[PDB]
Amino acid sequence: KRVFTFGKGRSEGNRDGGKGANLAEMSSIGLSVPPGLTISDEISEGLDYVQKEMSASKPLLLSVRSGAAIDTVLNLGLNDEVVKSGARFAYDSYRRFLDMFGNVVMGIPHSLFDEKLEQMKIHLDTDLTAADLKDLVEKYKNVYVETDPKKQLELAVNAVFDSAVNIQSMVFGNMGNTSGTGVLFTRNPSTGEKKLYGEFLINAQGEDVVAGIRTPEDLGTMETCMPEAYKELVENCEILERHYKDMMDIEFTVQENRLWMLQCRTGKRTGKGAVRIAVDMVNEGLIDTRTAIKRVETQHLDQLLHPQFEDPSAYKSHVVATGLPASPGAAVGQVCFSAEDAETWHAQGKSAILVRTETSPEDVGGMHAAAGILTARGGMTSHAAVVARGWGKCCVSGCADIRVNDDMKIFTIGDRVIKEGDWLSLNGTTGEVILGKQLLAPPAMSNDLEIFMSWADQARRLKVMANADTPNDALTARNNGAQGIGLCRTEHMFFASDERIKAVRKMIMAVTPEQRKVALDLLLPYQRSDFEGIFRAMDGLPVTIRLLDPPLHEFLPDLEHIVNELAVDMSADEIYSKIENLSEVNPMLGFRGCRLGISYPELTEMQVRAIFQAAVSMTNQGVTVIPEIMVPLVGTPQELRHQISVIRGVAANVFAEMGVTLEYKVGTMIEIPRAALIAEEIGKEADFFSFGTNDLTQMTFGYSRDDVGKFLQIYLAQGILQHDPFEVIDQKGVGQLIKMATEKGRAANPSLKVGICGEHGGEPSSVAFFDGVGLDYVSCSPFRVPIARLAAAQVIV
Amino acid sequence: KKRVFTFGKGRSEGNRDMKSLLGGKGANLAEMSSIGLSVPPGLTISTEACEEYQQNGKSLPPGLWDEISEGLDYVQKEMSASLGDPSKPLLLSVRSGAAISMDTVLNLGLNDEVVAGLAGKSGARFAYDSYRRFLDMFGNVVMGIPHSLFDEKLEQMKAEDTDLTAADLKDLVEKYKNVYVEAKGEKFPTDPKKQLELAVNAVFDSWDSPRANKYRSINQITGLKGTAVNIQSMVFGNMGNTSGTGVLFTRNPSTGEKKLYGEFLINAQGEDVVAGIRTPEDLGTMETCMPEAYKELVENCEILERHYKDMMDIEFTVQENRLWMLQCRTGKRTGKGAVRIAVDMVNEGLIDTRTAIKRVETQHLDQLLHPQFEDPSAYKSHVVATGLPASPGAAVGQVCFSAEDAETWHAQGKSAILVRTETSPEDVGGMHAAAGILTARGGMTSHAAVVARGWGKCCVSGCADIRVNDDMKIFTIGDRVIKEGDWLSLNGTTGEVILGKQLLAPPAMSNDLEIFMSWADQARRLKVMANADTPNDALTARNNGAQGIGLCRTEHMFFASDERIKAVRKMIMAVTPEQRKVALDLLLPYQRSDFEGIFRAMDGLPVTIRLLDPPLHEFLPEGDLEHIVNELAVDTGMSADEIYSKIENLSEVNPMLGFRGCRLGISYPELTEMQVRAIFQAAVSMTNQGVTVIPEIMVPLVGTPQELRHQISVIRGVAANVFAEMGVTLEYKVGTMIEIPRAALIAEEIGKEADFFSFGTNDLTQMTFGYSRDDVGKFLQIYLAQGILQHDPFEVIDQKGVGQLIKMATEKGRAANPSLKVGICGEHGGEPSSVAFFDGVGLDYVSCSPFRVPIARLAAAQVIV
Ligand SMILES: [Mg+2]
Ligand SMILES: [Mg+2]
Repeated sequence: KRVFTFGKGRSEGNRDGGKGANLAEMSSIGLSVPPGLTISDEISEGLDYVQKEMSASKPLLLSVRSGAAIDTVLNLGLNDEVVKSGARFAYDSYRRFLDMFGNVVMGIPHSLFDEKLEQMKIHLDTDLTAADLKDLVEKYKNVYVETDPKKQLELAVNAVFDSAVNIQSMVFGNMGNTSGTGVLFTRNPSTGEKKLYGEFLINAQGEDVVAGIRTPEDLGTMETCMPEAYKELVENCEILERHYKDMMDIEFTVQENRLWMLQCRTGKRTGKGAVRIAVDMVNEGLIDTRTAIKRVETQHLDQLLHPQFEDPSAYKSHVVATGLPASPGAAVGQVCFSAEDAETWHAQGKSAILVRTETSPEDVGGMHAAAGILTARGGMTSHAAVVARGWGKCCVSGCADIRVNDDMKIFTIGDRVIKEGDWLSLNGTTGEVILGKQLLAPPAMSNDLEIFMSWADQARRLKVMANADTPNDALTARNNGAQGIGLCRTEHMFFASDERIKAVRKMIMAVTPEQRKVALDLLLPYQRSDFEGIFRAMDGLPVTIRLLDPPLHEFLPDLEHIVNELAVDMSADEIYSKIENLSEVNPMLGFRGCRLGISYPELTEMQVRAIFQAAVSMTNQGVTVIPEIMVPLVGTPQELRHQISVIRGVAANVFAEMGVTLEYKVGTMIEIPRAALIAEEIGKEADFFSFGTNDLTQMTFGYSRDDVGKFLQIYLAQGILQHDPFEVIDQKGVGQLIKMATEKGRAANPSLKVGICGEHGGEPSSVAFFDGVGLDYVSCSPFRVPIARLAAAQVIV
Repeated sequence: KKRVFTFGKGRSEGNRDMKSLLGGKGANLAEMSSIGLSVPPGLTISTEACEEYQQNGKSLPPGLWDEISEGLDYVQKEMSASLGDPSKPLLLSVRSGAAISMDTVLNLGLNDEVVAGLAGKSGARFAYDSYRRFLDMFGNVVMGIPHSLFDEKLEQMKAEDTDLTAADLKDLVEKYKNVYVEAKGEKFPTDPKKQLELAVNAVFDSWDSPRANKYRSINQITGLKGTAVNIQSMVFGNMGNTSGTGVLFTRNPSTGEKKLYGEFLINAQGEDVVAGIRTPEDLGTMETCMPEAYKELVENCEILERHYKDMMDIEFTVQENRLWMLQCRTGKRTGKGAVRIAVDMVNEGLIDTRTAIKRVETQHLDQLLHPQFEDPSAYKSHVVATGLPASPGAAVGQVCFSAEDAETWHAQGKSAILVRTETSPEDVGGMHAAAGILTARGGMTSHAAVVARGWGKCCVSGCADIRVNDDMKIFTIGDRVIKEGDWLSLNGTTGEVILGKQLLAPPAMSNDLEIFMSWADQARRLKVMANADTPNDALTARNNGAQGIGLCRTEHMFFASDERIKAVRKMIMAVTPEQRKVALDLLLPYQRSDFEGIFRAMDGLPVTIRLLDPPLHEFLPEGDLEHIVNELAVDTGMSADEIYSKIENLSEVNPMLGFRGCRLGISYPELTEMQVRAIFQAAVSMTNQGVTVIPEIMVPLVGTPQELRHQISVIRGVAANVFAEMGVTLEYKVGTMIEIPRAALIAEEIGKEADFFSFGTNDLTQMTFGYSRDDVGKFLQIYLAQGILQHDPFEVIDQKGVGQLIKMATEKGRAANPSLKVGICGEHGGEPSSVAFFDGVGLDYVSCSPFRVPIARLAAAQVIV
């Protein structure tokens, strides 16, 4: 009921205390596990089983060990009548029984005992005679005042149970040279090499190996001096790996050439090791590909996709702040306070860590040139984070304990000042901000990562598309495994040059239809060109381009300076009147999305023309183009229907003008709650849906993605929210709308395709949800594609 | 009888149940004749005849004309006139008619012989003009000659219309008759019988024509044989002494007095009174001149009301002492006349109360809820501009250009019309004191419109053709200058801006309105609560029939004085918890006081108070950032740097989705503690004064159960402290707004922890559509014009989308908490079409602003009966 025994060949419990379950199963596979008991009078009944199995209860020294699902007293049960095996060994164990019994159970500090040993000593403990231990025994006895086995255990069990319990027979590693204790991993936890990786200490007690007082030996010397025990250890290691089907971290004790197994748990491993060990164990036939896909956590894969620091622990004393892990990866460079200086420094070969209070669309140039980005404000889904995550570039955002003073070209963290040019390192996986130039780990030249991902690719049901707005980004996406473009944000296709920025600002500020017509035609080349490069890069793959959904305030550059730059790039009155007419109290719910293409169909005409102008031109250059055109911010069937009418109108003109007719698809964003509520009406008129879970989450919760920081931390602290809904998909709420739209849209159009291009498309827990809803694909930024690929597979296998 | 059915005074071969055999019109003529009306005699050729005409090779079936002749003998006999006889001419109209919707030829039977007789009875010019028009219409509708070709003869003659003699028209007639030969090659038929025959054939031919079949095949009119032909005697009121035309309402359309109300002209045609060539007279002059005809008119009017059970608007003609009923439709009426007539017809036993509730339109009722102008038509010559009807009602006062001067003038007894380009929250004081508000910029949802509509105060907004110059104390409409102090009148129902001091209608001795509303109250299922934030407004609400307060917006409870605004700004600008505590203590008295006044006004009724949901930017001073920081330091005492830093920390990109609602009370529970304390301190204080207090505390902008749970914990904590301190324990309820889509998606979880739901369809609609309620105007007009939206979703509830969430939350919450009460306090609560929807969903009540309560009351009743 309460006590669970285990011994040679027998085992009441199984692997399904944390140790009690492992000791039981490890004992049932026939290994030399010292017999013992596992508490959940009964300890007496079990003590009879452990007694008979050991032929002692003929002294029987015991040990008590604590063990939870998620300290140890050794050599208990020894008195003067208890003390066959050797005097030095006995008195040594006795002296250790007094120290460990008094520190763990009684409560006397170990310092008071080390004082007596230091006073007695000689230069080494191994030089002490048996008589010296006798004197040390008496000295330890005097420390108590300054005996019954049954009571020793009672007080030992009560003490261990203060903060389940395990009592086991004693195997002695302190009998002499042919005895000891050791630890190992069955394979290298850093590199994954299939070679025993551990230590061993002759003539010492359990934790003396790792205690550090003495220096352990290498396993290679155990093979030389103790071949019988090492021969059985090798066999036992391959035994444990063969049973659990995984690399192991074990504890073992040798008692006069008699190998005893004590503890064994699954080995914690690095990203490199997780993959190499997974790949090898597959080649070895040990595990199938299903299990292998489970053995590499998304955090493992994430480590192998970006640069890493050699040893995070080795710089803990240099961390000056901790922010949000906006985009994973390590970065090292010199402090910089402006995007302009980043591009300049990068052009010269200097690595720049861009540090700012906040990034604007103007800084996209310098953000791409910086090795890493550090921002004081903004969340994980902020603009800087998405762009950084898409580039696989290190970013630490929301560093609240930093104040930037761009005028004085310095930033402070409390009372410390870090000046421009000082070397700074960022850890985008942990958010740590470290002073100085820290070590990077070397990239893996492993073909293993490629092989492993091919298993996940062949295993996943979901396709993984990419969110890329430029030809170069689209190429990177395909290199990372993207099966197409799920979202090309057309509004984000004018950041490159002053030429492009001037064109957009001409369109935004346009007042007369003559002014707008000039701008839309001036934009046509940029769209057709940029759209052209993507089609060929994704040759043979679907490309979903979305109509403009601009943040009007974002395209704007003192009020006079703003108006000044616009006139350079119309009359002062036209600009002042237009700035007044464009300002919105809540632009996130204002004049954007398809509301823009509907009010001004000439704008949608240019884009659609530029798309087919590029599609036909590239098809004529041998490219297989599979284009899709998607409408943003739809809430009614009329909105989509209205825009589709324009698309097909341009389709007729384009195909006839160029003498080539292409098949194309037309679809809609599902990022408005209403769109999902009447999705059966939209499904009839749409070829595909793509959930925009950024806006949808915002509309469902009423959370302004910009201003949510005012209270998200309080909501998280008080259990109101279990996650940032902008990071982890809300299954109860947002997910209900997703299921609704998916089921409704497919019931109306069985050939409907359904995807997700919101930021949750790249979040593992959300990917598993999308797979459950039965979505056809997910779409995420380029450097998140491999994560979604593995996530899309782990939920399947 | 078989194919030809005669009708007219004393004759009715058909009946009302023959809409498909006769025409729709042919069936009405048959019914009007049976109920005893003075119908000019005529005959209806059935649709069977048309079908036989189509199946007989586009020729009149045998034996049909002899029936048409027998029916002609009736009309001739009844009228003592004959086709073609100039001594006693008979002229016919020919109207087509099917069973439902799908041209007329007048004065058929007219030729050179007949016209001479018509000239002897009606006048030479009139006879030859009618002959002219007949040639045109008959030549076009029956012969196929376009009117465009006839206008050539007239233009050519006029070269060598109302300024043309009769001798000229007799010649112009000759030109028209030549158009027959010069176009169709054949001659104008002079025999009346031949004209009719041709007219009948042309009607049956018009049935199977293209465009005509396109209308049926496109729309898909199931099961239609053909058109009937309605041939009716013409009748003239310009035939001398004993003739005339008139119009009337069977009751006064302005007052509802049961008394014929109309005009009458002796020896004139219907269009003669419209053109205004002569001035009509009172029906009394008819009772004197033609006592018999008038006596017959009184009997016809009594038949009309008896048959139609309503007041009627008619056209009648007296031809030679014989009264003829030509037209009649339900008479339009004012609100005052709508109610009185409805009440009188109930007392009269002519209709029951169920019908009466359907007769008074919500728009009728609204006229009686605000001041009115005595006679709108009488000031058309003074209208200088028209804006948007932001808030209905009349207003009259002297022009003023600042909210400050409005309060001053009001305090002195002067009626002030506040004129501005735009109102800001600073102007609430003067806007409340102004008789009416006029703004040059802004839409129906603009600041002036929202605030004015809530007060039931007249407002005309968006008057784009006015420019206000408050410095020079003038505003202009083109070249006209309207100076400060000039008398101006506003019509917030029509948007009219009228110069001068116009007359107001006298107050009503309206016991009828009270009686009528008691019928609607006894009929409606929904309760109607009120949205009021002040004691007076809550008192106003109850006087207007409110059964309680469905929503008291606490954020709207500090516009009254500088003291209160200074207090709020101290809370907003608070940095340290010590600063905030000081501010909250300054607010506690104002909250407790107002809650006492509200509770006392609603003695015995439920009062739902909502926790703060403030627009932070709204409480900040207007003007340039420098002036704001200066004014805040004065009110707060903080340094210029502290204020600049705080304003920066308060700014939000999208405040409507930002740090507001319950997110504020959760982050700062001391705020919720102050409010809740003020509530129960007031509840007990009023309870000790004999007031029955039924308080409810509502949480705003809830999207999760934890948010509501968190705040309820605070409510119950303060309730215990207050009750213990004051030695009195009151029962209270705690509930939530359902104005976030997620709240409805997981409403089963929130229902377990809420006593009531109140749908906030303003935010809910906004979140559902993604429409910024402020900035939606950027594109709403285009969406409405292009059929994208059928309505402004902020005005009419979106049943497919927002309504789906309402049904969801209502059903989920009640399944989780059977004792849950469900209401609606969004602006749709006062919109008739939305009220009917809420009744269908099974909501328990609607809540709307005070002066909209009577509207929701009537609406809640009209959807039931
Ligand atoms: Mg979006
Ligand atoms: Mg609200």
